[PDB]
Amino acid sequence: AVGACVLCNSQTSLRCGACIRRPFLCCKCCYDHVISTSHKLVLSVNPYVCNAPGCDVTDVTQLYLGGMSYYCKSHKPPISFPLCANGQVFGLYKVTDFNAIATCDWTNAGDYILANTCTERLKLFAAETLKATEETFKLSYGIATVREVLSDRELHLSWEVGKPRPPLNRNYVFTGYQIGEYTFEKDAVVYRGTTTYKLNVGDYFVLTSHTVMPLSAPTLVPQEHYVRITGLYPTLNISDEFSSNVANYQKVGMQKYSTLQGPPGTGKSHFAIGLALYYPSARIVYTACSHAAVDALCEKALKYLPIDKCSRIIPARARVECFDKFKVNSTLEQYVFCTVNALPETTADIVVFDEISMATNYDLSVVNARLRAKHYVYIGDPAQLPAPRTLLTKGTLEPEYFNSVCRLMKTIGPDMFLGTCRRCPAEIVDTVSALVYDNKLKAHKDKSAQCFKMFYKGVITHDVSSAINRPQIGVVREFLTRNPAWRKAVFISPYNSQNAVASKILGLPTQTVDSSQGSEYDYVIFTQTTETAHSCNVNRFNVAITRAKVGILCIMSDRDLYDKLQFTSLEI
Ligand SMILES: CS(=O)(=O)NCCc1ccccc1
Ligand SMILES: [Zn+2]
Ligand SMILES: [Zn+2]
Ligand SMILES: [Zn+2]
Repeated sequence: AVGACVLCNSQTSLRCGACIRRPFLCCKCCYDHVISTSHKLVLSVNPYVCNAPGCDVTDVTQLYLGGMSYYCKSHKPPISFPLCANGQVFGLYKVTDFNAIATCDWTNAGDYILANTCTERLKLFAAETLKATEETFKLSYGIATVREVLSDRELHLSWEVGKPRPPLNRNYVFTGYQIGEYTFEKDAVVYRGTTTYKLNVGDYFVLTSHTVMPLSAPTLVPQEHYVRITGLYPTLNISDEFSSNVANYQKVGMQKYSTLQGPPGTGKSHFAIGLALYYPSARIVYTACSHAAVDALCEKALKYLPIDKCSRIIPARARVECFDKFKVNSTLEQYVFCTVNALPETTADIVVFDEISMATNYDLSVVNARLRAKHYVYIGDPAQLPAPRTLLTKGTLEPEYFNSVCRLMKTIGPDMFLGTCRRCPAEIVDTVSALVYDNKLKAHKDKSAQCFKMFYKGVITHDVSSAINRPQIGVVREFLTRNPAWRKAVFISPYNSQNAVASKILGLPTQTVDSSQGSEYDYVIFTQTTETAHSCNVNRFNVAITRAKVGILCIMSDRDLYDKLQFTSLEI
């Protein structure tokens, strides 16, 4: 019951028993909380409650110190002191934003805005509260019990009456019951056991409810600027491949942390792995939130870094398959490739955090907690997709509120900008350069003359809330017969249910915009499906069209984004 004040540090006995995290609040700060919020339960060694038998007054504003104990106005002795007076709550050693964070339900963008404009101590209170709220919300969904098993990859589900049914995307990972984790895709649902098992009738699935550990470390260790490359030892024999990155590699060494904004295809992986070659004796930990992101950095390491000095860290509760050409779970290899969730307690000369738009402030804190490093490098792009906010239903989360790194990148700019797209036909580079990159992104490739747009609103049907547009798929089917080179195309849409239908009708491989991020394909076919804020999100749109190396066909619903595409228009 003795801790530091989660605003001003001042030690106290006082936590808030109304906050769902139970933060330590100093007397001066615990007052400003309880007199401005529905939050009236103060905890100490024992709860500030009325000690009078049978009395249920718990509100600190209605309570007095009666010698040693606490009483309401109905029970206090003559010589009694109000617990709340003179801007303070009585305690040992004797904030608007804190109040908003403490009380918000996290369904409003403004909640996320505040949690990124506040002080650093509040960003950690914010991130813990939010994750706690996210996890305790999970308990409010209905159970899914197997009616009938059709095949090895399809089944029929019976749902609990009285409680809502959650959306069946890959995002929402269920646990079967302890028969391992399972995901679904929509009267025929596709079932994918992360662990293989001849699915039983009667068996049930419930959502992975994980306990929110406290945070300790800041999102961002305080900045240090050095006059000289600190704690790292450079070569004077650096492969010409990486000669472009050398001045930025020296910036990495002359600062505590650094931020790299690389638009799609500008050589982020190449910069990350090139940093190892420039500082060849430096121990580097390569981390990102997703397995795919860490598996990209592993592929790029395989090509340039000695395979004997590389480990892929795999958590024993292994969900999806990942990189297999490194030594698995050797914490002490010079090069360690690990998702945030799975990072060991260790130290490093450099930490590289990739796909930083996908990072939460919680993730930015856990990294600073598990890795003590001389230098932190934050790589990604705030013009790309953030981590989904399952509670956020009102307002759009701007890039400058994704996390502390994106906030820095969007205010003071990034330390380093990769300014040349080497992946995309110039039509795509010119479009996204203007849309999200303030015309700073340059094309290396020529116009492909294989980038097409078609304005076709079609007809929008919903599988619950996931959108489908059969006519936009039909137009794609017509196009494919006349453009057989596109038969190898990846189909991409903002909606699982659209992808589900496009899979059956077109037979192309299928990807949501959000799962496409980090990947590249020669040809892409994008159907926008709807004109919602989801499908018109400039960040989603940027990722969608920058997956293509050669060609893209965009069937558009939105005039604005359609007109902005510097592509050749088609007809029909
Ligand atoms: C109240 S809490 O449990 O959410 N933790 C407050 C966040 C914080 C932790 C340690 C140091 C600085 C800030
Ligand atoms: Zn509170
Ligand atoms: Zn305080
Ligand atoms: Zn009482």
